[PDB]
Amino acid sequence: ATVQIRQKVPHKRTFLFLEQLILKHNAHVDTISISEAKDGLDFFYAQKNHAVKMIDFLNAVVPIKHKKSEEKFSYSVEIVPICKDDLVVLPKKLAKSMGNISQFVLCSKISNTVQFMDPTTLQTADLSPSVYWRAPFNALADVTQLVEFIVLDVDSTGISRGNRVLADITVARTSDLGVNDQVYYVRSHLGGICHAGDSVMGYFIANSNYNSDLFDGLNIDYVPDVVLVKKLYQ
Amino acid sequence: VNVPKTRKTYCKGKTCRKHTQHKVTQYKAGKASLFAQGKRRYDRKQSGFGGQTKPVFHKKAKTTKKVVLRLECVKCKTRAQLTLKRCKHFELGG
Amino acid sequence: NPVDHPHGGGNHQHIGKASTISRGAVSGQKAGLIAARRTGLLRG
Amino acid sequence: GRVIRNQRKGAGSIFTSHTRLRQGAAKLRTLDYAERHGYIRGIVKQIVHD
RNA sequence: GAAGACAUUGUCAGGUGGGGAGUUUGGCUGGGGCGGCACAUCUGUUAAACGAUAACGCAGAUGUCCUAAGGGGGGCUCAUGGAGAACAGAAAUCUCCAGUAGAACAAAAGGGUAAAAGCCCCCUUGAUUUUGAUUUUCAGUGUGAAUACAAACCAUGAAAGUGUGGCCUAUCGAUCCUUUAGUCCCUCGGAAUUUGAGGCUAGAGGUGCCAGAAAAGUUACCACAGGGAUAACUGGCUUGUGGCAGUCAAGCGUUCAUAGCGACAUUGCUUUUUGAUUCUUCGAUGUCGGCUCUUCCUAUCAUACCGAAGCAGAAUUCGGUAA
RNA sequence: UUGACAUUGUGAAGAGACAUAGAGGGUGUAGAAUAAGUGGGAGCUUCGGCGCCAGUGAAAUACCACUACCUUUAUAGUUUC
RNA sequence: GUGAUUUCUGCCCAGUGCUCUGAAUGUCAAAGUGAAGAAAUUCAACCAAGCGCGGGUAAACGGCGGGAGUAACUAUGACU
RNA sequence: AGAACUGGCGAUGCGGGAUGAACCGAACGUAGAGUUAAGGUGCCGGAAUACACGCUCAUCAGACACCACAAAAGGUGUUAG
RNA sequence: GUCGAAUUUGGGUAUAGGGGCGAAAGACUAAUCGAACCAUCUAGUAGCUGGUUCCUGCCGAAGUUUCCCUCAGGAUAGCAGAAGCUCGUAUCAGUUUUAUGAGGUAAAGCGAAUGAUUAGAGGUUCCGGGGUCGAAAUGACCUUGACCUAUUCUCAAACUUU
Ligand SMILES: [Zn+2]
Repeated sequence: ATVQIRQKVPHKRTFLFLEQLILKHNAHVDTISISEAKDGLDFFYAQKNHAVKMIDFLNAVVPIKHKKSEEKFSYSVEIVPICKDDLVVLPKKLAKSMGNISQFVLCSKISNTVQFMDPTTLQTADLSPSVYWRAPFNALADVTQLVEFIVLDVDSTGISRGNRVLADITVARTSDLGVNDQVYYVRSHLGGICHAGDSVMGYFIANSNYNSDLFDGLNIDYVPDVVLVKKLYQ
Repeated sequence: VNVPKTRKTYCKGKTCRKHTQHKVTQYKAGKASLFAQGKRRYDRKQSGFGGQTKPVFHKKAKTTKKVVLRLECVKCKTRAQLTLKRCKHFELGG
Repeated sequence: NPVDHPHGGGNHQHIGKASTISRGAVSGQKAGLIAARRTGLLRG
Repeated sequence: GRVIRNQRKGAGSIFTSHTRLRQGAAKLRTLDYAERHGYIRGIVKQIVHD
């Protein structure tokens, strides 16, 4: 029996988490061998129902789709190409079916259903694996597409979710503050952790040059110039 | 792939005829006007009971497209065209 | 046989498709149940 | 394809009603002054089978 | 009497509409179907010492990847093994010697390469403009890819010099139509202006059945032209498998290779099996079995005469002439 | 089958939408402080109201291309129902 | 559709069809309306049915398979 | 079944292989004399029942390549070595 | 088989071709039915079968390349005939020689590379395993594995100096 998992993403973050969760849930205690693959990993077993157990362990945590090949019980799985700190975007029929979230979204955390979050207003949209792999996309970005910011002041606008504030902040670039004073009017959602001198990493939209098929529907006067993501150390 | 948004390249302009800095962009098709002769013809041939009259293409087998660069010369704002190879990816180095 | 009826034909006596026809269905289709809000025995 | 017997049942020619032995058409008498204002009397001469 | 400027009728528009109409429903193919691509292409071998050269021949590969993994220059030398250094171990880092490539050069395979074509760094956009000549495939048509010059402009370098994409060999696309770049050119044909449209030169969107139709099935109700270029039967070549027999003889055989049998190997015969093949027959050779009837063959079940046995008799087996 | 035009004339009530002006509209635990906001913001500018930090602060207010939110009524019609 | 009588006619509305007195703006032709324009035209809003959402329906087409866990052990045409 | 070089049959008769699309010889106007090819000379059958050294006797001898088949293993049958 | 009934039957009458009628077999519809009969369009088209008429003479093939929804077919080059044209032994030839080049097949070789392979013998280890001696060893000796050396047997369409 051979149960194999796959990623199509320029990097790996959900699997750098999977390695952590396997070591605390302990389902590899019976695997004959664990082989790194072109993008993921394969687990070897000698029985069938324990392979049925490992595929259900795989199903237990992350949204997936799972099928069965043969030669010896080959069970393949493809994984959602969505990571914690991504510029993700929901297609038209998917955002009406799921959540009525605006065209721009963020996936703050990963769970059994992939959750989405819009930078402008505060709402969570949980999504099962079926409809996504019925309508596959690749997100517009990953976690390796970031740059650093430097604030002067913070100003929480007072309303707040359990973990969000929709705070308006005045962000300022590091090397630019010293040539120009480019400070924008951008609303932030995680603005409850930022302080009078610390650094946040953010997705610069106002110069980035992307490629995908979902940009031909929206308008160009509603795009935020900047959209931020979680903190590193401060 | 990656292509910087700028490059130094020959300009056929009446005044330059030299290598002058160019801003590159991707080539996007137009709008397919309704008053093009080969659309005023289609719209008439189709007009009636005959049915469909011209072919429609089904048997697509490609998976990419060639990429095409529109190169504007900064000091005479004239333009030029280049093509490249088939690519499943294309971004600029802005 | 199928020339004679929509239900016709078959190497078993089967209708093949539903008997609940529509209401705008035309002459030659309207063979069976016509605007059936319901079928079947309720409990008897 | 052929036309079904239901599509053939609309021109007639064998599917007409067999009206030979019919006593007649069953119809109330006309609305006239006597039935509107007041009444009129009649009498059954026979009960008969149609 | 009722209904009433609604219905009805007329015309346009959208939906529904195998009830109906017209059509189509690839090719190669050891028959045809499924399968697969030998259908456009690449490397080595088939391929038989120039070149060309076939099969559903072999081992494999492509429909991508690259702003550097292109271009130029300067420094340097690899895989590996040996000797050594605290934690440090077969393996981190550091040092020396050997080291003709056994490394690397995006990707298959083959070639090619050492003050480099590889490893590190510096500057960069010759991956540019104009159009021509040539080589390969080849009709000496295209397409694709490449080669060597010219005229201009550029980069690099001290300079020679090199550079017109990837070290070489594969990595891709006509007419029509649409769209963009350009002279700011031509035309809109009674004369003018402005929109709009059409034209010229170079690109892109694509046909992978890859010199490029717009296309689902069934017929056991069936049809037509024709085909033995082609299957299903006999016959014929072949005889793998099947069937039969032989030669060595390791051993079984209470001892005793061979009375009888006999493995590991090995030589053949047969066309009463099945198969392969496709010559004949598709303007027809009446196609399972049984009944009936005749004849032939011997590889003899019996009967006749004989031999040999682990043949006392009896009964059995082996063999012979013999059908 | 559905819609529009015509056939198709005569009327009444209305309900909202359009085109104009008007202002509420605005508002934290806290401050001269009604504010999603905001720039050409050392100034537009009088008492000095102010003044990005004046002070508090969620806003930066003062001038300004500025919806900075209008729930609204009144218009002379167009009338979509 | 089924095919005397007698005895029975089980669980399934996810799918495909049929249906609906159901919420309604997502889609949505022609006309009409508004805006730019010299105009041909272009752009937008509104927008019927139908589609889509929700519900019903099997004597309507039709379908009615798997895996586990219940202590020594035993995993039940039982239960989870 | 499928390729390479050449020669042929096809499209080609003639003498020979009894006969045979392809082999050997040889390529064709009508005729006569002579000479040969390949093959053959017991008779059918035109031509030596010729000469010479030997081998073989088979109760399924053997006898013109292509060609129309025949092996492994054996024999004191015989011959020579 | 049925024979007093869903019976049999004459005559009259209705239904007419993508239409009728059908106790339904795709059955019947004037010896005609998975769509009648008549005439016309119609000399329907056919890359497919068959046939294609007098003599002699001269020359005389092809079944191969490239493309084609191309594989019983066409176009294309070739083969072949005819008409000849300009010239008159050139400078041509399915040929040899002399000179000078290219090739990587046959053979050969692997005590030469890459791979494949039988054998033992000489060594090496602080270092792969075991065994005796052992408190241990960077201790000793047996021993099998490895590699190292010098030989040895046999091979390569996709190995090669030659
Ligand atoms: Zn210029």
